[PDB]
Amino acid sequence: ASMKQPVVVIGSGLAGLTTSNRLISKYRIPVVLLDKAASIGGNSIKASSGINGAHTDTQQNLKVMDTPELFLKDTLHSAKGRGVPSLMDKLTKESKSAIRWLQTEFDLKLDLLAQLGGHSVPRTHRSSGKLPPGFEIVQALSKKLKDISSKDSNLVQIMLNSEVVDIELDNQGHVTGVVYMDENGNRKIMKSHHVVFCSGGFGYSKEMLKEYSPNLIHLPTTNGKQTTGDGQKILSKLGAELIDMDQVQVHPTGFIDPNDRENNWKFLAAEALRGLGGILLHPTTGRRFTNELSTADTVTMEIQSKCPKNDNRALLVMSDKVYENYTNNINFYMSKNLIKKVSINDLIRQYDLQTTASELVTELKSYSDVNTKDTFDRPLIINAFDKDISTESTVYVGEVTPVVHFTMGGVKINEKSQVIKKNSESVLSNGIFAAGEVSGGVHGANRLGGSSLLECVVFGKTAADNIAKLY
Ligand SMILES: Cc1cc2nc3c(=O)[nH]c(=O)nc-3n(C[C@H](O)[C@H](O)[C@H](O)COP(=O)(O)OP(=O)(O)OC[C@H]3O[C@@H](n4cnc5c(N)ncnc54)[C@H](O)[C@@H]3O)c2cc1C
Repeated sequence: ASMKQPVVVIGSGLAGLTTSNRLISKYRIPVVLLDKAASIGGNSIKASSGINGAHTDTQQNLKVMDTPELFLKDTLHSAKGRGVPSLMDKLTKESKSAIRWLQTEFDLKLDLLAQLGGHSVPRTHRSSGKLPPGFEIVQALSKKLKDISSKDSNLVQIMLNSEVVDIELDNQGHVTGVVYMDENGNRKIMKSHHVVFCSGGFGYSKEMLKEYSPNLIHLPTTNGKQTTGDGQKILSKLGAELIDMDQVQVHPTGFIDPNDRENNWKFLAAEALRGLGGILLHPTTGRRFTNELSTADTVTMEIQSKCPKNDNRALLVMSDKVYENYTNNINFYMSKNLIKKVSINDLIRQYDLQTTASELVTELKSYSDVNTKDTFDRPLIINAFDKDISTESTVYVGEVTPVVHFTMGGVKINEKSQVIKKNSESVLSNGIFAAGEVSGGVHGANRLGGSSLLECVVFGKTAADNIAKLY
C-alpha cells in the first residue's frame, strides 16, 4: 500500500496488537495505536490459561483429535441459543490459522494443552517455559511493533495515555478522525479514514453493570480499572447496534487474598488449574460439591447455591502432579500468598473444616480412583492424588470466590468485523470495525475458557484484512 492517513487502532490488548501487526507487516498500512492506559496489554496481558485452537500442530504432536466441527459443537452448546452462529462458525474454523499465525510469525511455541470446562477435548494452548500465555503473546506482538517503529516511525506510532472519546464523521457518513484526550487532558484529533475499536469489555464499571445486569454490582472483579465499556457507549451514541449486553460472565474461581480479603479486585485462579487436575472443596464440610470442569456459568451457580450464602467461597485444591505441570504459575500464585502448600492435617485446622484428616484422605483416594464413578460426573480426571496419600501428605490450596470476569455482549459486528448499524444489516460506516471483547455475539450466554484470546486473533486479523481492501 502507498502511505496515506493512519489506521487508528483503539486498544493495545491482543485484538489491537493483532490488527496492528497484520496491517503493518502484510500490507505496509500505517497504524496509530491509541490506549488510554499507561501501559500496553489491557486484560489480555493477564491471561493465564491459554488460547483455543482446533486441529493444530500441537494437537497433532500430542495426538488429540479435534476438528472445527467439534469446536463449533462445544461453542454452540455453551452459548445456549444466543449469539450469532456465523460468528461461532468463523471463530472455530479460523482457529487453526490463528494458532499457526502466532507460531510462524512470532515463533510462539504454544506447545502445551489443557482441557477447560465445557470442552470435549484439550484445545487451550500455552507455551512451555516461564511466561504465561497472555504475557508471552502480548510481549511478542508489541515488541515487533517497537522494532518496526524503530526502523520507520511513520509506519507505526504507539500513543499511551490517550483516551478515545468519539469518532468524527463527515456529512455522510464516513470517518474523518478520532477524537481523543492526550496525557495532559487536552482534546486532540487524529485524522484518519479507518478505525478499529479493540477497547475491551465493561466488567469493571459498576454503573454499566447496574444497567445491564444489576444483580452483579456487589461482586468483585478480575478486570483492570480501564475496563469501563468506553467503546460500547461511543458506538451506541453514533448509531450502532448493541447485543447480548445482559450476558455477563461470572468466573467461579477468583482468588481471595488472605491479607486483603474484601478487595473489589482479585487475582484470577486460572481455569487451567482445574482442567490440569484441581478440585473444589466446600469451605465448611471439606468435601467436594460440584463438577469442577463444567462451564463457568454452571460452576458459579453451583458455588453460589451450595457454598455458604454468607462467606460464598471454596477451596481450590491441587496435587503434586498438578504442580509439576503448572509449576511457574503456581509459584507465582504462592508468591502473592494466594496458594499455600500444607499437609492435610494442617489443611483441616487452618481452614476450620468439619471433615477429619483421615476422612479427607478417604475422599481424595476415591476421587482419584478413575475406576470408580465420579460423584459429580467430572469428565476428565488427570494429575490426581497419590494412591497412598496420608494425613501427613502435602497439597496446594487457595481460597476462591466468584467474580465478574467477561462481558459476552457488545457492539454487533459481521464476519468482516464491521460494526452493524442499529436495526439494519448495513455497516454503520465503511471505515468502522471492532474486534475482541468490545464486540458482542461470538459467545452467547457463556464464553468457553480460551476463546477470547482466540477471538482477538481471528477478528483482529479479519479487520486488518478487510481494511486493506478499502485503504
Ligand atoms: C485475569 C484475566 C485473565 C484472563 N485469562 C484468559 C485466558 O487464559 N484465555 C482467554 O481466552 N481469555 C482470558 N481472559 C479474557 C481475555 O484476556 C480478555 O477478554 C482479552 O483481554 C480481550 O482482549 P481485548 O483486546 O478485547 O481487550 P483488552 O485486553 O482488555 O484491551 C483493551 C484495551 O483497550 C484500552 N482502552 C479502553 N478504553 C479505551 C479508550 N476509550 N481509548 C483508548 N483505549 C482504551 C484499554 O485500556 C485496554 O488496554 C482473561 C481476562 C482476565 C481479566
